[PDB]
Amino acid sequence: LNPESADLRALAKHLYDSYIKSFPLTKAKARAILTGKTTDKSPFVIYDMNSLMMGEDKQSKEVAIRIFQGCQFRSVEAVQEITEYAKSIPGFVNLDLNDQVTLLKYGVHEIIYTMLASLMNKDGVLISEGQGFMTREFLKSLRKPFGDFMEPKFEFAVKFNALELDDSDLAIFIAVIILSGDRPGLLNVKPIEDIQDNLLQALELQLKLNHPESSQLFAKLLQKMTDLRQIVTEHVQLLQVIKKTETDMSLHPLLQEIYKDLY
Amino acid sequence: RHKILHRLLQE
Ligand SMILES: COc1ccc(Oc2cc(N(C)CCOc3ccc(C[C@@H]4SC(=O)NC4=O)cc3)ncn2)cc1
Repeated sequence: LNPESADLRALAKHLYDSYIKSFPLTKAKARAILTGKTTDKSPFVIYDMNSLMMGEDKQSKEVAIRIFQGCQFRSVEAVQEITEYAKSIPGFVNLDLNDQVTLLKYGVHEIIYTMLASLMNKDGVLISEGQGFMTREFLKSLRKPFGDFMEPKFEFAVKFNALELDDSDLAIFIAVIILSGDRPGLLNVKPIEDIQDNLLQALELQLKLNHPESSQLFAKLLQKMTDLRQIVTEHVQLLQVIKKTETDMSLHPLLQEIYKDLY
Repeated sequence: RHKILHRLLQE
């Protein structure tokens, strides 16, 4: 380790410490729960309408709407965690405030789906800070148009989880996503790109130290960033459909804000 | 626009 490398390690450690502060349920905690290598009670499993209702002891809309709205509420909380984490990224708060807003607006769902993968396996997803586990088959079964809204996320997650990143890798990756110079409408790209270049150097060093076995993990990881955007644009289209067919539904105001003029 | 996001950022 030389001096520029050492600056890269300090950045990596700084981001990891903020990540743990900001995000209550880490991938490490999530993994223990899912394998059962944990000292906690195993989570309550929701595989049908009845288990969902019995689990609600651990409004009265139709179940598909309850579930979709539960997903919204989790994003609302995630946006808050991600915003706090973003503020800890060196140089982020010194950017033009409109640009900070634009980066968050475009970055949050990409981060949400990245981190949701930490909570997933091929059979289901942890919910409510790991107190629950909701089965993938149950989610597929919801009535249209809610029946397939999770499948692109599960599919992304099985591929992404094959990379076996840990929380220290993810902390940096998430920051790289937030500092994307190509977001529509940015006012001053150069200072964002300068920060992203350091973050990317830090990610690459991190991947080489923590995964010396896995050659070109860095390159594989960067290609996932393009897959994430597609998850998001497809999701926007499903929401357009949902808004048209269910006037029962109302979108949380934070989410309206984020989604407005997004793609 | 992005009133909540400003607020969360400026918080
Ligand atoms: C009271 O009993 C219950 C009621 C409901 C319930 O459903 C769930 C499901 C759930 N997941 C499936 C895990 C979280 O998946 C998510 C999926 C999509 C998003 C993106 C959201 S969606 C949108 O359009 N824009 C968004 O930003 C966020 C999270 N998480 C929490 N509750 C379980 C129990």
